[PDB]
Amino acid sequence: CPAYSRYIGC
Amino acid sequence: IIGGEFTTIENQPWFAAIYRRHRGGSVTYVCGGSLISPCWVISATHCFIDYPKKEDYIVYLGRSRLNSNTQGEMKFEVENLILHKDYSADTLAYHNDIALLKIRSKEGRCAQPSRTIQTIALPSMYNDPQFGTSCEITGFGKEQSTDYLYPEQLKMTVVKLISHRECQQPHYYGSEVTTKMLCAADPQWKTDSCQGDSGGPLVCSLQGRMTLTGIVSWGRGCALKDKPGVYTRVSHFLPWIRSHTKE
Repeated sequence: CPAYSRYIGC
Repeated sequence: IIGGEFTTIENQPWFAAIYRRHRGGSVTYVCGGSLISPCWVISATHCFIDYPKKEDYIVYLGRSRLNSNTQGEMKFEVENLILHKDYSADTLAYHNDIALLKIRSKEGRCAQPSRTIQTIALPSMYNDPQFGTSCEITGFGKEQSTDYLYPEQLKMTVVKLISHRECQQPHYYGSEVTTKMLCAADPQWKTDSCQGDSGGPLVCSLQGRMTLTGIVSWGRGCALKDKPGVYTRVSHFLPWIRSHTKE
């Protein structure tokens, strides 16, 4: 999980 | 989607809603995607990297609401789940964030165009529109960075493509935006994609055609000054795509 993810999972 | 407007599937009929079923039987939303041919939906690899079994996924087309049914929607299984081999998640961003799903209904069909379901054209290889061009994004993502809930109704908004040079500025993203990515943001920083819009389409008019120019990948915050949404530059992946789509 990158700090700037826009993924629900993160 | 930060700012923008509530919409319905008819104004974005290529938009695919991707869900995952858990061990219990409980089903939750994963990411957006886009219908690029009747049997094929394109999305982002990071949506699936944690749980890569294709069996656990369901794709809806024709769907305007997150947790309820839309008249005209069609449900699909995933017959092939293709993650990009060079995918990687860095400290801040994702690389080669692109994925393909071959969809099959339990009755063996690919999607059938209707008032609420249409395909979106791919661009020509390496052909992207001018910086400052206005594009459309769509999704069930948060309406604010700080929210805990997701909207029940589909939304969309308009953003403008940003130059790489601008994008590579240190007060922007600096080095972390590469040529295989596109940036897009609001000129006043009021609208953006957000958490849960991931895998979704960036659609721009190119020549005269509405084309899939990006796939929602990453950004810091949402609608945050000097931090654009970042998207996978579709025009750079036509070989990767065509290899898998020809079956």
